Amino acid sequence: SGAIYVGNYRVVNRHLATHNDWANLVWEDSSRDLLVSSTTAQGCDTIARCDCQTGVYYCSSRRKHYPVSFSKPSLIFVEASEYYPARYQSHLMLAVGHSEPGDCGGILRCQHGVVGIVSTGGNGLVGFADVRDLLWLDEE
Ligand SMILES: COc1ccccc1[C@@H](O)CN1C[C@@H](C(N)=O)CC1=O
Ligand SMILES: [Zn+2]
Repeated sequence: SGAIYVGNYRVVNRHLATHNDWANLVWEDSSRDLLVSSTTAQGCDTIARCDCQTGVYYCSSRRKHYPVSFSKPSLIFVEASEYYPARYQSHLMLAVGHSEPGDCGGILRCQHGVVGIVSTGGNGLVGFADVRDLLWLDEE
């Protein structure tokens, strides 16, 4: 589990969204595994606006932050899980690292701010849903 809290927005994995998220929906995209809902309180996270390929992510199944090298956002084939069939997921970045299903939501960050959230995993790989192209998270 986990979310990004920027401005009056809450960014979560679409497959982990709650009823309150769906009832206060701003935007959702199944192909990216992302959903954004509105919040009453202002958040403290800042979004990175860069092309970094190195950063640090939080792994809840280890209680640890790991430094990682990650690929550029791309269209990657992801195996079937309990939330999606086997399919292509867009705007996804891969790294070598530990991930279990419940690690979804952990933040990946670089020197500029938040880069994305854990979205996929298995066999020593971890995939992150990028949010750096979502410029509207910084306003309105
Ligand atoms: C953190 O991901 C894992 C870690 C270890 C093993 C398996 C997984 C993934 O199958 C977990 N996922 C990925 C999500 C997606 N975006 O397709 C849906 C889902 O249930
Ligand atoms: Zn950066």
